Amino acid sequence: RSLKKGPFIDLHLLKKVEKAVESGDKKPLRTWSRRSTIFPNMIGLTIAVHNGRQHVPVFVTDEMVGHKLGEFAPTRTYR
Amino acid sequence: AKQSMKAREVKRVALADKYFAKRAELKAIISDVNARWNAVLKLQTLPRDSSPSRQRNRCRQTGRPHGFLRKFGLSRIKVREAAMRGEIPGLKKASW
Amino acid sequence: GQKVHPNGIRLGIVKPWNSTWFANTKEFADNLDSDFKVRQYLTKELAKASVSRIVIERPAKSIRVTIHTARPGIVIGKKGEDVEKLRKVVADIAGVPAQINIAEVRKPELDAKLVADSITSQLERRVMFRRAMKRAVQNAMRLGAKGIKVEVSGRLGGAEIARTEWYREGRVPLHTLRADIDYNTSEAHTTYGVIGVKVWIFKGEI
Amino acid sequence: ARIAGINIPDHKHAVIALTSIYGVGKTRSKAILAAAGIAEDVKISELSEGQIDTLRDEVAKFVVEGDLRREISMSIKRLMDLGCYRGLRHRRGLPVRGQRTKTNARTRKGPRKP
Amino acid sequence: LFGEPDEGIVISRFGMHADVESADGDVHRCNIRRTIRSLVTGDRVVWRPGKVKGIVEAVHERTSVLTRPVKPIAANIDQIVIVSAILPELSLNIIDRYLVACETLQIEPIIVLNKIDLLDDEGMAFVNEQMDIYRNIGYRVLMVSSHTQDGLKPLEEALTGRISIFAGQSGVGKSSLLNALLGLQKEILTNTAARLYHFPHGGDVIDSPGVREFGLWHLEPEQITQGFVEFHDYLGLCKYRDCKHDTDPGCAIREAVEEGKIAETRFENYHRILESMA
Amino acid sequence: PRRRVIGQRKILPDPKFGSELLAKFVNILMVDGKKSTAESIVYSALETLAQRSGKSELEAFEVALENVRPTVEVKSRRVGGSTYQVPVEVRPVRRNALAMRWIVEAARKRGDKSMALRLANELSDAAENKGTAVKKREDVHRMAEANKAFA
RNA sequence: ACGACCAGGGCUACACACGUGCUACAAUGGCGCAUACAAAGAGAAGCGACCUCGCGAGAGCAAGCGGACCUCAUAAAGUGCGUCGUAGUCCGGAUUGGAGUCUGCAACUCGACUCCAUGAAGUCGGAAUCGCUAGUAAUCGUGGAUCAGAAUGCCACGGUG
RNA sequence: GCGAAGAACCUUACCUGGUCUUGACAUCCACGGAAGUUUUCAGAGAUGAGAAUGUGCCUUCGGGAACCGUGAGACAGGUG
Repeated sequence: RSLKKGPFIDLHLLKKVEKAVESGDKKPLRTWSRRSTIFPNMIGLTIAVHNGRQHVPVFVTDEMVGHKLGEFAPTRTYR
Repeated sequence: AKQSMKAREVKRVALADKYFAKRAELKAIISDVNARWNAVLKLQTLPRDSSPSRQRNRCRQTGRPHGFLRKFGLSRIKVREAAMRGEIPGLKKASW
Repeated sequence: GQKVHPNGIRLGIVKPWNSTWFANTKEFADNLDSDFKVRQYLTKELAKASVSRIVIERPAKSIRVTIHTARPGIVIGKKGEDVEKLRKVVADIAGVPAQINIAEVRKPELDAKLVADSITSQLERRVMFRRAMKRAVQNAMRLGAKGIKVEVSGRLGGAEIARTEWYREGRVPLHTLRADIDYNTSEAHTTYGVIGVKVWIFKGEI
Repeated sequence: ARIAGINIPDHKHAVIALTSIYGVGKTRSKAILAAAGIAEDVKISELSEGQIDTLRDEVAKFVVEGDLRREISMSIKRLMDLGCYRGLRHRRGLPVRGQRTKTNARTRKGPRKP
Repeated sequence: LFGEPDEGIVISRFGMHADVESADGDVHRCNIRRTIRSLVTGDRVVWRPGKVKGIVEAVHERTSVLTRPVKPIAANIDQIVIVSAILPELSLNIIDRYLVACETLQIEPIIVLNKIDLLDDEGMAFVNEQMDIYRNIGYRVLMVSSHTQDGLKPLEEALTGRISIFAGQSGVGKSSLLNALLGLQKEILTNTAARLYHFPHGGDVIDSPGVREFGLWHLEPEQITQGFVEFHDYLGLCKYRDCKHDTDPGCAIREAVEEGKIAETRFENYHRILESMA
Repeated sequence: PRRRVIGQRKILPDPKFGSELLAKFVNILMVDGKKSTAESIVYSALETLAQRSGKSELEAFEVALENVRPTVEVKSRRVGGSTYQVPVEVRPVRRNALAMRWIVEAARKRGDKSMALRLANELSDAAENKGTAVKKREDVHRMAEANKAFA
């Protein structure tokens, strides 16, 4: 792997991860934002980033963490 | 091109005095160890659109974000297309 | 038209500079912007007073647009207004303050330009391009030239083509290149197809 | 020694004969081998094995051989286990150190196929 | 001309006209308008009477499954009968040419061996063996006599519900079988609008004698290949590009022939056809 | 060159022999476009040839090249599409050019270290007229003077 | 509205074929070391020394000098020795691993950098193209251009040939 | 290695989802914001919602110029 010194988060989205705390790991959240990065703080749910159409929930299996929500989540679709 | 691929770009600036604040080219003079001092590395309840990478280089004449060239304000079409006749204080192509 | 024309190579080589201002690189583009923002403007401004060539300088970087016009008189206009507004614009659109300079053409029939446009503004009236052309190309060979060629492309008579038909008249080259080849095009963009008008005037050779 | 880049990286220009001799890659395989100073312009089997095997041991404290290959496998796996894009591609059988799938994806998608 | 739009199937090409059997079944010799052109016998048409003469002003020629130069004759030909006898010389490439085409077109060949009766115990056998090559290759053989019009039921039943056609060479008793099938002779021959007939057990048949003494039609290379699917399998056999189905080291197709994994004829035919377009 | 026919160009030689023979030849290998380093591994060979010739490096070449060079050839240009087969005198610009090339073309990409050797091993053999290059002198002349039936 | 906005995805997918490239293969080649002659490109949001470090990435810091003022920025092939000994090699590098580093809002998809670990095919290219005849083939560096971010390419760049 | 001298999204148009529709842009007019400003919050953002500030000449601080859109047509729109 290789590090972008800075990873990321986003506030409306981060706010929502806390919403999936006080609303727990309920069911997947929807932001279209994928700029924010996967963490175990993203455990709080499994979280759905737009990938055109698809707001795909990302697993908060945090051997994927240096990995934004689009890493885990779909993007394109293909054979 | 169209009005729009050009037209898009004018509309982006407004919300900031009705709603927000001001911070324009000063948000990330913090975000390294310039010396990551998180201070404007942490908001997004507020619009997402806009970054200099979301910025592209619209041809002036067409709005063409791409095809674009750093020496004319245009995309290449209009570059060459302007370039050959002159009304310019010099140009040449004479085996070059 | 089709080709990288005769003017498939000619750029500034032995060509007097309409911008001629020694601006310099950093603003150069912008000198041109301004240049061609007054040119853009200028050609709109003396679009009846008959600018035949706008030249731009910025002497000491102070735009100085030089007009060759079919008639300076209309270009100066009654009581200097027509040049005034150019001062306004040009100062304020070339940035580098307007000097606006008026001169009287050599001959508009030696203008590729004039001739084409003329022929367009002839055509537009409901005259023929033949008439319109004819008359100009004639009276350009008459003396207003000693060659003159038109060499068109796009919808000719409204056909499913765009290949050379032309109206050379006199001694006109297109390939012995250090030729005074006043070259322009106009067109009646047509509400049938497109008519390209492309009008050269051979003013001689160099 | 063999130096856990399992073979006597000798004879050759000879540390570099462990780049690709696993574990000890290029770097470690040098730093091991010069932990007894054996030639690397020429051989490493030309000297006292026990000074090199201590290195074999020293490097039996580096990421090596089976375990590192295993590591490699494991780590690779890790990705998938979560599912990723590194995961995804690997789980797509698709390169996780890349090569176009429209075009000649072939070392990682067999050295050529229609 | 105009009339009243009505459906019909074009029973016959009336030369100048086309004769249309209506939806009802009523045959009308019809004109064929300057306006329409995609017409063939078999087309379901909008034809109109006059205000017999009809006029045709709509057609329905369904998708390709056979041509000459390269121009569909009809459609719903789900089977091509490649019918032969030896007149006036013959070759394995000629049946195969038709086979390759059947295979290309994805129209089923039922390979019919005429004159089976003509062919002696040795001859019939030889010919059957040859017929078998194709058969083995996948194209069933029906032994018929041209003349005796044998195996007529297996053929007929193959015809049921589908349209069939008669291919071959100089009145190789194709014409004879056709007569049997019809149960009315409508052709003999010995040494694209034409006419169509309808089968009772179901399905239809299309005929022309002109086709039958032979020349042949324009085509493309891939089709010949399509004519032989075993080559695809060989294409895979050497390289990720197998030379070109023909010799050169690592030509699997060629190898498969060398082996005899493919029959030779397929390759041979591949060539007669290949050359002709070129 | 149908109008006015030709040999080689921008060649570079030796600062110690000045030999063109050696020049067009040292060069040949280039398609490395730089005999600023080409020349070197041939000398080891021509050195071993120098010895083998009983001469110098220069004249190590010489011997082997004079074996190599053709004295006749058969030439083609295809007059009319015609199969020329008549015996002809190999032109010098070819003699040399082709010959020089032939020696060089006989020590190629190989199987062990150092061309020095590879060349050395080609070189004396061409010296002895049983090199590949010399055998092209001794094969082209065999086709010559035995066929002249066709135009 | 196709106008048109945005979000986010999409090229670039993948059995793939193909072109059109890129790259190996090596032998002086890979490999270690030693070691000169290029030129041409680029600067003030500038270029950017020093400086500083980082193998590097990077990272920290930073003069000169709008350029024959400084600096980006510098040829390398060249050249002086070993090594290895066309070994899938030090070839060769796919592949991957594993992590640094980078750019871009963020690259996570569809962004860029080092180390480390890993090191296919490839060994000279079947069938099968063109090119080319000199500064071409062909080759060494070199560079620009503009892209927010990317030059297998283009656009450039001079050496050697 | 075809038009990006850049396709992450953006760009972007196009998927695909989400927007808008006198239209995204336009133009005047009204109109409001003069102009224009100061700042908060929330939404994927589209945008949605807050508070702040200043308006200079003429002057419905609207207007006019501000300068924008709206709104609305007139008008505006298209690389549709």
